[PDB]
Amino acid sequence: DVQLQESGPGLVIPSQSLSLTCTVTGYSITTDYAWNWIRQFPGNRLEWMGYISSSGVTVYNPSLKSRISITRDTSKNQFFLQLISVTTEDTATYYCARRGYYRYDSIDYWGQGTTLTVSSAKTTPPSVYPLAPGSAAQTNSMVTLGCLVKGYFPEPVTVTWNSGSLSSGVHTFPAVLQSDLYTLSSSVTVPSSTWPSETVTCNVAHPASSTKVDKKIVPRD
Amino acid sequence: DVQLQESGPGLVIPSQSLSLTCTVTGYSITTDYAWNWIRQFPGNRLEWMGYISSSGVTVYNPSLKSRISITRDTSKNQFFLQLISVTTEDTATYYCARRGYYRYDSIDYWGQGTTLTVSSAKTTPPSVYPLAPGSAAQTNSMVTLGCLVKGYFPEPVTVTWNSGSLSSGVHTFPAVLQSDLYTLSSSVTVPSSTWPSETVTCNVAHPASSTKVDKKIVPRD
Amino acid sequence: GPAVIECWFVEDASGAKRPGALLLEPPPRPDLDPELYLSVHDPAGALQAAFRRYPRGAPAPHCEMSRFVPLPGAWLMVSISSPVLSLSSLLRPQITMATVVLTVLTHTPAPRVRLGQDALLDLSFAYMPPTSEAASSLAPGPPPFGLEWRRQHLGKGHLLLAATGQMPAAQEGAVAFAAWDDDEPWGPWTGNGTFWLPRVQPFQEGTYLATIHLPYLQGQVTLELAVYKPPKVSLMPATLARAAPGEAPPELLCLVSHFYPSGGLEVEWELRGGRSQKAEGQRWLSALRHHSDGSVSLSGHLQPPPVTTEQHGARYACRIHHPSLPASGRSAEVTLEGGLEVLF
Amino acid sequence: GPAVIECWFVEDASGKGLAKRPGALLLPPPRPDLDPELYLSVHDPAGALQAAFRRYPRGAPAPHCEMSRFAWLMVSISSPVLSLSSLLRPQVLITMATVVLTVLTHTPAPRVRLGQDALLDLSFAYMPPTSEAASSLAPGPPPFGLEWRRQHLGKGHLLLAATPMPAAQEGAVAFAAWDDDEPWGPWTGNGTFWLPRVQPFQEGTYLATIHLPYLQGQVTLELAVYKPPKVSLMPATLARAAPGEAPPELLCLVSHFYPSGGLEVEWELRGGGRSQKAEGQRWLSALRHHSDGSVSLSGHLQPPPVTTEQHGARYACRIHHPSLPASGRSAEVTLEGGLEVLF
Amino acid sequence: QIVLSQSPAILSASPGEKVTMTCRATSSVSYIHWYQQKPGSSPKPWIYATSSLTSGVPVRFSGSGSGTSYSLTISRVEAEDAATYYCQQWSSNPPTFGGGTKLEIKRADAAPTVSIFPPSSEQLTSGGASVVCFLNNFYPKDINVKWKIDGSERQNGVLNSWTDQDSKDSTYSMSSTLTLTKDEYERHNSYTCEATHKTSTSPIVKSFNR
Amino acid sequence: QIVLSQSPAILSASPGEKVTMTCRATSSVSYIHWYQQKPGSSPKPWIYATSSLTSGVPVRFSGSGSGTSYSLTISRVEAEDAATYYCQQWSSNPPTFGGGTKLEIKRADAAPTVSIFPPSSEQLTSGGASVVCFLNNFYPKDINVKWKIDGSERQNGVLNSWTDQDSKDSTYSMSSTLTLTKDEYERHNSYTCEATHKTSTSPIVKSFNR
Ligand SMILES: *[C@@H]1O[C@H](CO)[C@@H](O)[C@H](O)[C@H]1NC(C)=O
Ligand SMILES: *[C@@H]1O[C@H](CO)[C@@H](O)[C@H](O)[C@H]1NC(C)=O
Repeated sequence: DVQLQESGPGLVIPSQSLSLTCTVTGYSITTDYAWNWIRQFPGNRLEWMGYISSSGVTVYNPSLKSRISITRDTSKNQFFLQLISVTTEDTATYYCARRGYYRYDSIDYWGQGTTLTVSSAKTTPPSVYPLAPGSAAQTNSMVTLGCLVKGYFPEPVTVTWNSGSLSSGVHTFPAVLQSDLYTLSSSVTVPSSTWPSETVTCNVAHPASSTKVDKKIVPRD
Repeated sequence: DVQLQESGPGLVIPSQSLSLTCTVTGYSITTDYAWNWIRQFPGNRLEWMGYISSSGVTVYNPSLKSRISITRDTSKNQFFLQLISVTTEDTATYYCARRGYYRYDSIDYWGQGTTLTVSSAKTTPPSVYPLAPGSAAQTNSMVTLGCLVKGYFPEPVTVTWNSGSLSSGVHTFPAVLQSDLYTLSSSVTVPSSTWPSETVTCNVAHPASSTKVDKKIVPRD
Repeated sequence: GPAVIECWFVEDASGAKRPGALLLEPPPRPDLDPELYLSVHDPAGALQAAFRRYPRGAPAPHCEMSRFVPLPGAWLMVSISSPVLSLSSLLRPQITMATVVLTVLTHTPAPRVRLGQDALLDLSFAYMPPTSEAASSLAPGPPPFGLEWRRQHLGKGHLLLAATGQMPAAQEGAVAFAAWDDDEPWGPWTGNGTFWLPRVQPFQEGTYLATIHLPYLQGQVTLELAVYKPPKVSLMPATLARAAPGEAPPELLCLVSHFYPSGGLEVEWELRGGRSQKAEGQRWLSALRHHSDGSVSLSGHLQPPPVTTEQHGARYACRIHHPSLPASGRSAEVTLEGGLEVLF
Repeated sequence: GPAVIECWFVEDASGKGLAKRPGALLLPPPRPDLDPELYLSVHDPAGALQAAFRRYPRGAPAPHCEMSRFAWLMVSISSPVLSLSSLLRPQVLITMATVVLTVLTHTPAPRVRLGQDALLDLSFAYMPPTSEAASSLAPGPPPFGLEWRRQHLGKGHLLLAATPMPAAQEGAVAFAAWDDDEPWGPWTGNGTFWLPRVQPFQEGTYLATIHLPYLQGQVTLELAVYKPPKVSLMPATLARAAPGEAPPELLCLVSHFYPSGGLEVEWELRGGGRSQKAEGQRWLSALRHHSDGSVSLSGHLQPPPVTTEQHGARYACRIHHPSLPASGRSAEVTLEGGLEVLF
Repeated sequence: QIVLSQSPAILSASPGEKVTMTCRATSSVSYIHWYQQKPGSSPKPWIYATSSLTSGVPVRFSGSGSGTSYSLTISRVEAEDAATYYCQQWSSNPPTFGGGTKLEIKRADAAPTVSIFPPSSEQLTSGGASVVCFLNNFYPKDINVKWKIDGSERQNGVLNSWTDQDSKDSTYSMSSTLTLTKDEYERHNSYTCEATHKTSTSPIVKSFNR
Repeated sequence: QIVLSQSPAILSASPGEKVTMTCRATSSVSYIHWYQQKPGSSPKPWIYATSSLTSGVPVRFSGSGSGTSYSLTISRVEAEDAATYYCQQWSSNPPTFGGGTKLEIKRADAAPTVSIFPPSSEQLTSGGASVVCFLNNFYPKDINVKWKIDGSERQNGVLNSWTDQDSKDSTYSMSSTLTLTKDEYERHNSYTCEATHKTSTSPIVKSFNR
């Protein structure tokens, strides 16, 4: 299956050093296939960074050589990315990926990616608020609900309705910046017969600050 | 003081090999600087071929490495260019040139250039015809004369009037290629009071055919 | 900055020192012989830019020349030391004029890192190759270089990191970064070199020698890494283990926890009400308790006079000054509210 | 070109003659007459061995092909069109193999005219193992060496080489370069050899060697030189004899040709009719060696006295040589005027 | 450094047209590989070796090109193909990518389903009050949302987000959010979320505080 | 392979004007060198190290630039400056040149002086006859030549060429050559050389067959 898993803090202070980690399973990083690091800036501009080559031997982008160091842990099947003296221009989505040793070989396997921003920050957990329609609202045979998420910074947030049981009719909007806090909202549409009775709860997780809360939508008397 | 002079055959049969030589005076090719070969295609597109260094080391354009060879002869203070298995696309004027070993160095000395043609050829010597004013001319205070050089292959053929004595009022027009033959004309302008007196000779030389003919411009009968 | 640098030439094979000048019709000054009075030519630009970026009106930096001998014409090595920068340069002659071949520079020779944080040593370098190198080079370009980092243990050299085809040694989690600024075929080349040390402990402070290995050339710079840590200060009273109240005179203990430099730590006692006033009573300091994380701790003991009614609501305080603290120091206090019956 | 190649797997060691068994190269039909170890399904990622068969001339015969133990297998394919050498690595049943190195020439038997320049052209393709890319910081095509040697009983004679040129003999120049310098994949390159003004002493067998790290590729070329002779006919006589005693005797001069063997002179009398091979005593002179290696030769013929019926006819010597067309060259002198009086 | 340039940048197509984007390199390149990336997920390997499909990619995709010019073709576009495609080479030392080419799907114009929401009880206990407004499933991407409180469109305290494009509906969605202070929230009674679309004129939805 | 690009293909200017030509690189380079090339001559080194003038270059020339954008400036265009200028870098393995920038010089319009010449007596002996017409010293470049054999126009067998310009006159010259065969030349008598310029209309010069 040869999967890859990025692991990072998501937040780093300027002029400090970041350390990312890629854990691969179902394949050993010492047999073949150079293991790379690729980041995507805001605006969707890919940039290759470097790789460790199954037997050590690091090869880097010439523009980053004075700032990049890639290592690997043979015992744990992990390899790492290190960037020194980061700046606001370094915030991006970082991917680790596999690539063969021949010209017809492509970057055949990618990780899920970790968001990483660089700011003065002070990471804050979010505050999840339910969203129910008004008591004097017109009745349609399909009601829509949601839960507002605000008060958090680091970078990413996840929203899952009914722990993934509600997949269709779900709309999760991107976040916006107010001062130093992010804010996004999620939407779910469900038949009117299946509400009051039977749950519909808004599960929200948020790493970095390490929080995961649930919010039940109900009243609005 | 320091000069470069290219030489060699102006015509080469396709699939054969050309060989040019550069002779340099006022400076030895063993002391310093690189000694280069630059060619200019029809269309004024410069292209760097390679160089030989002051130690005999050679560096080539990656697009020509399988087809080029630059040598040198320190006894005659010459370095040579050898292009193997030439084609029609190799037709250009070739320059030898000098450049230092540092990034702020420019190509500070060039040669005069040597025209090189590649085709099935069949060299022919030109036919120089005088161009005299008509019998019913207004003969004002300005007598324009000329000569027509028609019927030659390899492109060159320089043209002078009175062997440099007639320098002003001269217009040497470029040659046009009809079929496999070239043809050009030259124009010279002298006052009407000094053509029936003194001589106005048209000097033509074709180096590839080894001819150097002179044509005295005489009035018609 | 300045266009001229005074200096002295020493003979390493001793068993002296002559004057000399370095010019970065010139100014004559015939107090030097044309053998130590050098007019420098820096086409790489690393030497001229150093004194161009020099602080305006700063004192003159220390300098010394030596006779360098390349080993696996003449050569003059110039070492310049200053609180602004540390520099090593190689010069080749032909006032006698000379050209600069190799230059190693750092603008932070005294980096001060906070305990437990990451230290970042920075240097740069510039190399101007002779024509013999470009003429002999198949596919010319920047030469390969080595970058080693050592820490002097007051009588022993200890290698930490080395930018490398695999013969390095990485100790204490350190990493080295090094890169030319471009891979152009010609001209002088400039490059960056940095040294990252994680979670610095006071056993890693001292002299750091950074060495640049060019194929036939050497460069060396020195850095003085120093560590600091601010103390955590607290103030609490009472005394002894199973002793009755008042058996011993009332005691105030100002405890300082986890500060490294272990020197120049001054403890002071004040009483703030009725305006402020320096505290009265017997006072002394405990003995240092050395920890494992490098830092230390201390206790200051104060026996004050009995608590009068006029000092109700007034508070006792211990103020502290230390190089790891600003001019105001750090303070701790205890207010005489429900705890004045102990000291009275 | 052909879709399958029949070959022979040869063995040595025993010294009792080359032992050989059948074998084929499939660029899968069942082959019973071939053991499964000799039936190879070749995989050519560099595409040199495969392309040489796709560009093979249509209707051309099957080229000779033999594999030998280098389980490294070395394939040697020979034909008047191409000489190929390939190295295969292993990993009904069919043993799978992969082409690692392929060195190939399309001029195995070049024929050059005396005085002209010879151009020996080869090409090569290299498929590296993953262990080479995995250990290359700043990776790319490896540096190689390309040496040129002319073989003859006596000593190995290296003429030119790719710069690691520390050779350069007889004015020869070597040309070699990868097709690109891309970091990955298999690489391809060319290797040409130039010989200026080829003289007869430069004839022989030429061996081209590719010098890759822990790898060796080799092909052989057979350079041959020729020179069409100049033919002429004229009356002539002996020098150190009695005045007027020797018979007329014609002279056929064969001037400046190199391949001394295979040249025969023949006489005719073109006008009964024209078809009439000349009668009389004939012989051949010795070879006149020139400084350029070519030779010359004289033909003689003592014909019978010319009658009044042979008037208008003419004698002629036909020259045949491998460097000549099937009709050969012919020179004739006419029996009219003063020649009828001499003959 | 070889630079790759993708020409169409963005290209629109109805479900059923043949489309083609191009990737032009500055230098010769042996192979160019393509990657399909939808928003929020990593780029998927789409085709390698110029023209070889990666397992799982529909056969309606195809790659072509040589030397310095390449292309990617969809015989008939599909709603599930709405994403950005990147071409990549590794013929020089630093492998590069193209700027991408987004494939926007054309679709019949559809009106949005709007719905407003009052602030939560846990939010008022904190001190703030945010009223949200969802506009779901409309195709014409351009749309204005005006927060009229008894008339005036109140600003300086509002923010809205957008959905890229649905892989099945081929539609868009918006989410306007007006953040207020509690002192200014309970002092008013009207809260209206006005829309603006190319399908009708007016469509409003409101909620009364009382 | 770094590729240089020059902004205008041809820059037209008048004597005394300050004009700027630019050169843009795909990748960053340290220095850019400029060369002046008049036609039929060798490219002369004009500016080295981005801003330094070669020994002999007039002080009215100046260069600037950094990274990937460089420029060449003439503080005062003069007639002898008419040439083609190339920028050159050597930061990669193959040093490349720009496409060139031809500096054409605007000038007051000038009428040409026409001159016709009959075939040479030595030419008729071979078997051919060429009638030559010369158009000398005109600036507006674009010119038309109508050949009138006796009366009708000859639209076949006409070849001509131009000069590139002039370092002193800033004008141009043209040479039309109506070539014929000796058998198809004696059949007609009059031969007129007509010109058409933007100065005046129709200067005609003709010759009468003996
Ligand atoms: C490292 O290189 C960059 C760009 O080449 C430069 O801006 C920076 O000043 C260098 N570092 C130091 C410490 O000079
Ligand atoms: C190598 O030889 C082949 C033979 O046809 C030719 O096509 C190819 O262009 C050559 N390579 C180079 C770099 O010229």
